[PDB]
Amino acid sequence: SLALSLTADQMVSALLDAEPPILYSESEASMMGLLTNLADRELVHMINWAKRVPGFVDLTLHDQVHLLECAWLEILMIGLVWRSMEHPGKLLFAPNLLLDRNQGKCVEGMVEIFDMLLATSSRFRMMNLQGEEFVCLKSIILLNSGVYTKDHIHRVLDKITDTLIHLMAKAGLTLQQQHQRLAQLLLILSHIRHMSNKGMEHLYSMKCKNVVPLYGLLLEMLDAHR
Amino acid sequence: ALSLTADQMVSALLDAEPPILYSEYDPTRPFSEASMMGLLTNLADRELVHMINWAKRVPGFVDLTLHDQVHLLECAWLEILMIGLVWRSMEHPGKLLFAPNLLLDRNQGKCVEGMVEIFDMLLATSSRFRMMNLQGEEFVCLKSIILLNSGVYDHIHRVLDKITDTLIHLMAKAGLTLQQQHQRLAQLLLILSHIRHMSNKGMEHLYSMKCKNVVPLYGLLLEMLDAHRL
Amino acid sequence: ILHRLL
Amino acid sequence: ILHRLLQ
Ligand SMILES: C[C@]12CC[C@@H]3c4ccc(O)cc4CC[C@H]3[C@@H]1CC[C@@H]2O
Ligand SMILES: C[C@]12CC[C@@H]3c4ccc(O)cc4CC[C@H]3[C@@H]1CC[C@@H]2O
Repeated sequence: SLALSLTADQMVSALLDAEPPILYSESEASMMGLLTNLADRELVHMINWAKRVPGFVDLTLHDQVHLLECAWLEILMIGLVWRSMEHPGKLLFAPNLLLDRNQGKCVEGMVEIFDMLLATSSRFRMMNLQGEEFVCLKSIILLNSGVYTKDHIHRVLDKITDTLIHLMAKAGLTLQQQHQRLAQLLLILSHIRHMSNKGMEHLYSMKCKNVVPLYGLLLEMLDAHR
Repeated sequence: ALSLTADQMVSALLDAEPPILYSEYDPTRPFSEASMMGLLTNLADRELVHMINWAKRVPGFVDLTLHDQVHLLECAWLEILMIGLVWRSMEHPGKLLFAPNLLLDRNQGKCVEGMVEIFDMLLATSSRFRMMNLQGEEFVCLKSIILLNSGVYDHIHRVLDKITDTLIHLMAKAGLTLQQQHQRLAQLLLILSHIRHMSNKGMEHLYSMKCKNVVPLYGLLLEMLDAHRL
Repeated sequence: ILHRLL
Repeated sequence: ILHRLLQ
């Protein structure tokens, strides 16, 4: 299982190379139609990316499915927060769809979710989050979020922890600073988990109220949270 | 708080721990959905009063405005109850020790609509704590991290940095290698993502029990649930 | 109530 | 669908 035999540099390289492309987009109903049309196209690329996360294709088909059903909206949100880091006060859903906070209000219940995403963006900006850190965090979300619902997965997670620490050591942080930064980063995943659960309720609500029709892949990933 | 050493930090946290409370379990009648939810909410409501006193004793917490204290406890209360429940349950495989007179297995969870899935997640977390050999000194650090972190999105961040230093010192003093220290720190903090998840699912559950008039919610518990604006 | 108890 | 795209 050469996943477990990767150096820190080789793990970073593999994650950088696995990264999905940035896709483009195009009332309450048109805005939701844009965002879910975007999500649904991104999900297809997320499946490819997952298969390139070292260690993921070592898992059974069932476990792969489970990890992606659990994690998909976290992974979309952490991508969105990353893209938006350099646009204080805005969410870069796509290069041609850059929404300010007040456009949140065009959709019922959406502004509170935009506020949480913008606050996470702001936190990443204040920590000066690096791209190499970001691809580790995203892989940790895939492997961690459904793992408790296994040894191979914990050993892969440990290697990604070693990789994060390697990046911080290389950047010249003291040991005390590396441990502190690793904690700050991992504690953000708790906030991402919270936003995903809120966003899943919201999506389900927009579906029920026929604000937006949901089709295919997106609908099945929503339905998995039942 | 910022000038405490790691050893003073751990003492203050262990010193601050709330008591284990008893439920009002009455073994003379069968459980119904309503009576089991009654027991659990009654217990929670009594624990919340002790949680408030415990938070005031968490170094750094009383330095915040009353508004910020209220927000943090509103955000974190159910995560804190759950982590306490998972900790109490560690040495009872397959059961949840809600109270010493209320030790429930997953089949008793089935008594309340939708609770069994949440019992399963709690049992899984309790098995992870056991597999990791989570120590009391680590549990109190994790519990303080939940209180300071869950609603934080600069003084808070400094106290959180101090708790990280404290966890690392604990691991070092226990003889873990430098690499084992960071690996463990990560495994501990990644469990907080799962506790957050269970808290969100538990809050939706409690809200549905309320909206279906299964159990009356009053006072502090009612207000802490309503704070989540579901 | 929470504000009062704090 | 997810099953199929994963294979
Ligand atoms: C799921 C939602 C629509 C799709 C949104 C999206 C769409 C594209 C993407 O790259 C990220 C996100 C994160 C926020 C998601 C939203 C949160 C609530 C809303 O219903
Ligand atoms: C909130 C619930 C009732 C109160 C329960 C409780 C009550 C006391 C306690 O110390 C821990 C917990 C965790 C699970 C909580 C439950 C999760 C769903 C249910 O509605």
